[PDB]
Amino acid sequence: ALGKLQDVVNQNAQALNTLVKQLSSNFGAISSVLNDILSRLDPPEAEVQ
Amino acid sequence: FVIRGDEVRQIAPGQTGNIADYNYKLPDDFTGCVIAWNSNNLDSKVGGN
Repeated sequence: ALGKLQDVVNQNAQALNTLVKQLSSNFGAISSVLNDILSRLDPPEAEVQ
Repeated sequence: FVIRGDEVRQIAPGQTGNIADYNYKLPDDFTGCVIAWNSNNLDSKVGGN
């Protein structure tokens, strides 16, 4: 019965979880870790990744 | 200044090496030209300059 208010909660939680899990994507970069990008690369190429 | 040929490539933004780190560092936001010509008839001597 409470599906209307629970689906709201589920949609919000999925939205937040997807937002946070987007922090593990390369998006075409060498890594999703800024520290790794800034330690394994020079400043110029780091400014591209 | 005067630099050996192999280090001329180090006179550019985002370069690394002995020259670009200890002698002459160009900023990452460099706006200007870099001109270099092989002056082997003025800065090279038989006994060693």
